[PDB]
Amino acid sequence: TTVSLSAETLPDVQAGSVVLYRKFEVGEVITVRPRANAFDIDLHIKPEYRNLLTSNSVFWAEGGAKVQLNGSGLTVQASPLSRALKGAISFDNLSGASASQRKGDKRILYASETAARAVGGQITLHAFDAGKLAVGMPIRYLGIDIGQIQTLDLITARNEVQAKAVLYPEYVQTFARGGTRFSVVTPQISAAGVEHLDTILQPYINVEPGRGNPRRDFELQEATITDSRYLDGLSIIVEAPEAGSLGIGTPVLFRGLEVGTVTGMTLGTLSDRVMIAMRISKRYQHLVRNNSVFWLASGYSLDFGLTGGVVKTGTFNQFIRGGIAFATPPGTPLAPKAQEGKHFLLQESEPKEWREWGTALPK
Amino acid sequence: TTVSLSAETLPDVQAGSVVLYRKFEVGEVITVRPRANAFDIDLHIKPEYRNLLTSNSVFWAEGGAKVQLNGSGLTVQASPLSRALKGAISFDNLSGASASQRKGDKRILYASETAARAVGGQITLHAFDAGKLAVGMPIRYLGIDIGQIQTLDLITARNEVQAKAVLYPEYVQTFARGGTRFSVVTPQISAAGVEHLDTILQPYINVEPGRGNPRRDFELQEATITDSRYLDGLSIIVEAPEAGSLGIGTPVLFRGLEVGTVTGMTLGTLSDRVMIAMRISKRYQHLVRNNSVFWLASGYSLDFGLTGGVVKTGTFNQFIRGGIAFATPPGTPLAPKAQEGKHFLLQESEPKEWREWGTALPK
Repeated sequence: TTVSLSAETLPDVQAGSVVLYRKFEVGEVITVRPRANAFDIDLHIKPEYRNLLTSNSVFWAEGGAKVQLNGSGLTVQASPLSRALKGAISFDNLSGASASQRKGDKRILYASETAARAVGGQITLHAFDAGKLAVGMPIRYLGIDIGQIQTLDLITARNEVQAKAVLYPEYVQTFARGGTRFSVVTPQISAAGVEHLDTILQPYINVEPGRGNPRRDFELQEATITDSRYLDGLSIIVEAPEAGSLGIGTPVLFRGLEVGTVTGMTLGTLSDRVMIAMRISKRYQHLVRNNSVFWLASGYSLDFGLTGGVVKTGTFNQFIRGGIAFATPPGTPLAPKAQEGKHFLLQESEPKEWREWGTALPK
Repeated sequence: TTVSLSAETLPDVQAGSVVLYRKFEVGEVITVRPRANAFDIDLHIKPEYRNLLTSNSVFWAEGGAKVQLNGSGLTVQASPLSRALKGAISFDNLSGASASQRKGDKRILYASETAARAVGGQITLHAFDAGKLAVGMPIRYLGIDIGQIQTLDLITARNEVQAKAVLYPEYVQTFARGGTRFSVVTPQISAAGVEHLDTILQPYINVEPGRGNPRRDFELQEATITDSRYLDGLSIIVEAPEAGSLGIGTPVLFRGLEVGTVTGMTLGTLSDRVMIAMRISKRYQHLVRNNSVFWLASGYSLDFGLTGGVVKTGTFNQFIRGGIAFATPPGTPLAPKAQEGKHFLLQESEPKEWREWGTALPK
């Protein structure tokens, strides 16, 4: 016996199994020494490698012939029978696993490789409905996998679901800094068209980063659409009497070109006006001014003629998601740029002069 | 022979098979001693572990090479040939299985692990149509698996299907308390858009908890939509001359913001008015008052113009699901909050002044 182990549950571990290292075989498991409360596992490694063995090492266990799918994959490694018959143990060093050996007496055998990387990077979410969440669900940023949900805990004292997820140690300091918005993505089949196609197969969690204190306690927000494409933009609040056909994902239009989208919809402080939160992209941030009137351009408007009736149908997005359109009135002194927070007043009718304005906006 | 067993049916059990413990091998099956009415099974376990063996232990049997799907899984454990050739027996302790040994002479070998957890947590449902139910169908609360249907019994004396399901021993006391609404979920493809996408693959049973006496005899209600998202809300009843385009899932609108949904539709006590049951969310509970007139806002309404016609088309939800909208008339003494049960009278026309009301509702 060269290095011992401890664990609470031993589903896979079988005596006589082979010790792996980077999916390569060195060492041997010899003894499962049982206890009533917490079982003990003993390992043999060679006398040269135990000098190479570091106190910053973690041991993770896996067992059985695993065919992994992982999209379009089936391959099984060059494997001995000792994994095929008995539950194996692999190991590797990492940087900051010294704290797991400072606490307790001996090392712990993690149930898989995922729980072996769950030191320091483990965060906790709070969701009202775990109908979209799943164990093994990846947390993605810009479509790059930076984390994974590993468990789901239901609480009936406070009726909500605590999902504890992990982050990889490169991104544990960059993310989880407070003001971080975790949001699931999901397919939508409704009056609003769908943009997410892969989420029918495998849903993930989009994330917005933030800056501040390392909180590591988060709330899962609703399924948001604006956050993924239109980011780090100029946030504009517009007040309206009605909602109308507006919604999350409704485009903001300038001469028919989509310059931004609506982030969210909320009642006002006093319940007389709804506020519609939108973001304009950085390339189009300079377009809005302090004198930039909005108007609701939602759905089809056509004029009847008595002698003869001229009609036109664009089949545009504002039928499905009724957009807000704007233009700047002409002024030879130009009003300054819009601030990070500014309240606009929506006009109910489209002002007729908007074709003939022609306000020069440079850069 | 150290511990004996009894069972009625013996599909999997083969003499010579290995005894498992937390998917780890200790002990050995030795003898299948047959009888005409109820067969007897005999087990060998080691003299140290039989002292460790507790009267609160259950034995469950499983047999054969099971490649399980479980979503995206196929993994087969590190297994001996003794399971691969012969039907094995595993065991574990639990808290309250002493009652199974109080009754009868000896322990019973359950047919699988699921029936071994079916002590005390076994409830009974009564459904009119088992077209949606299935054996092995999970019962979920907030998307957390808290139970499983294990059998289906047709009765032709009373034409209905008794489905007997189990609950895990943590949630047997928190749930099954009377006033508990079990409802299946199912995909819908109709005039109303679908919100449930996973139910095409695997349907489950949503459940609302209640408080009272431990009934453990329940009625399976119809497929409800309002219950999952809008819960613990202010229940409001509105009376209308006709149904119209109303239905379960119809949104309640305040300045076009969805504040709540319709729970169900029911004929009145006297058949002159239908009552439309709605719930308002807790965050929006304070919006309604004792003077809050409703109106039916369903489908597309447009005005014709003779010289020229102005038209607008939202393609909003209320064409698909015709919503009820409200606003509060101005009063310098404010009427109190709506009670847990209060009957409103629906107005057929949209009252024109509603934009110019501007009633200040605090908090």
